[PDB]
Amino acid sequence: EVETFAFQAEIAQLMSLIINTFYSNKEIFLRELISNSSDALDKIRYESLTDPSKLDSGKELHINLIPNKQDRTLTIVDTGIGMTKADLINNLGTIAKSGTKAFMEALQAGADISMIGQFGVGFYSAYLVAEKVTVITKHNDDEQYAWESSAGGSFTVRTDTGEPMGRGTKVILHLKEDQTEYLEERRIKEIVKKHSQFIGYPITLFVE
Ligand SMILES: Cc1c2c(n3c1CCN(Cc1ccco1)c1cc(C(N)=O)c(Cl)cc1-3)CC(C)(C)CC2=O
Repeated sequence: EVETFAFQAEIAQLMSLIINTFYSNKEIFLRELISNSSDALDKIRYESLTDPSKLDSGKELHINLIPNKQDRTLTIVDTGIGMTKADLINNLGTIAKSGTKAFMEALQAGADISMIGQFGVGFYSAYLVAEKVTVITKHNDDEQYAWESSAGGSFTVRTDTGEPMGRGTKVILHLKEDQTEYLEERRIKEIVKKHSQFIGYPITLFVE
């Protein structure tokens, strides 16, 4: 069963702004994805200190960057804490609503799109380069879910039947036709070196 949900007006407004505003410094999407992955890894690492059984779903704490030219997709995989069904549908929406208002107020005041991360809505920068974003996630206390949106005011949530992840999050970016540069090995390496060189987890860039 595939469940369809409407984004709250502010999120839909944020998504429309990211997709249609003229902004050339699109590369910042990768640092935002890597930062969310890093925070998710920090959370599971901290929780494992008081409860070691939280690592039974996987001991390895890492980030994988997987480009695919045939499918025109860039996948960001982490072995972080993951997200529950409540996180995907309710919990993060509330946070993102206030985050959007403050960000859109800051943009009106002269701030730029690269500052999106400071408002906790950095995830939505994925729409600078992607026409569709798929989020496969597995949290210890819940099942494996697939969140998906091509914007247009709606998102879907379904129980994932694909390859079991153990624990973590997979962000599949179905890239826009003119954004294929983010599939090039030399381009990804350059972005990682410039914006994410001090991330405290191994970042493995897969080759084709
Ligand atoms: C905000 C936001 C949002 C999403 N993420 C965030 C930022 C915080 N966070 C997790 C969190 C904090 C508290 C509870 O859960 C995320 C972690 C990851 C990750 N790599 O583990 C990823 Cl891909 C996206 C998100 C994803 C969404 C599809 C649910 C939409 C959204 O609105």
